[PDB]
Amino acid sequence: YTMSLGAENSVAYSNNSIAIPINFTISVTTEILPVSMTKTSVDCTMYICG
Amino acid sequence: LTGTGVLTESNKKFLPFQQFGRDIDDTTDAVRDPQTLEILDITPCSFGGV
Ligand SMILES: *[C@@H]1O[C@H](CO)[C@@H](O[C@@H]2O[C@H](CO)[C@@H](O)[C@H](O)[C@H]2NC(C)=O)[C@H](O)[C@H]1NC(C)=O
Ligand SMILES: *[C@@H]1O[C@H](CO)[C@@H](O[C@@H]2O[C@H](CO)[C@@H](O)[C@H](O)[C@H]2NC(C)=O)[C@H](O)[C@H]1NC(C)=O
Ligand SMILES: *[C@@H]1O[C@H](CO)[C@@H](O)[C@H](O)[C@H]1NC(C)=O
Repeated sequence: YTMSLGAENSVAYSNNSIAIPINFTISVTTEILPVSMTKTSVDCTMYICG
Repeated sequence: LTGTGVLTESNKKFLPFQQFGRDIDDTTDAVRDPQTLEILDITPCSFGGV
């Protein structure tokens, strides 16, 4: 299918209306970041020639 | 099949037709002695960086 970016949300804009929150959600989200890799050392002489 | 290694006793039970043993990386880490049908692990020698 042709993908859909998101659901349409026509914001009810007017020159004299505001939307004020009456409540809140404490949301905890995960962010995973790689820091290091496996430290590898190669004996060049042994690898090429044994 | 030639190489250099430390030959220790192995707990791997080979099937009767199999002679050598390989790990994921296709390196010979297990072998069967031709004279006496026993399985030996081939641990690579302790190479290291000084
Ligand atoms: C603030 O008021 C506007 C209009 O009075 C609301 O917008 C409508 O929302 C309904 C519900 O989805 C839609 O069917 C209408 O098409 C919207 N109209 C317009 C002009 O956008 C809006 O939802 C209200 N805001 C809140 C928080 O209730
Ligand atoms: C704001 O939202 C919270 C939930 O995020 C509401 O707390 C719930 O309130 C109802 C009715 O009082 C209870 O049945 C739920 O068990 C409550 N949930 C939790 C997690 O405590 C709270 O009432 C809302 N406040 C307003 C003013 O709308
Ligand atoms: C080969 O010689 C060894 C000598 O110890 C003997 O034990 C063995 O039975 C012989 N035969 C085979 C098939 O290994």
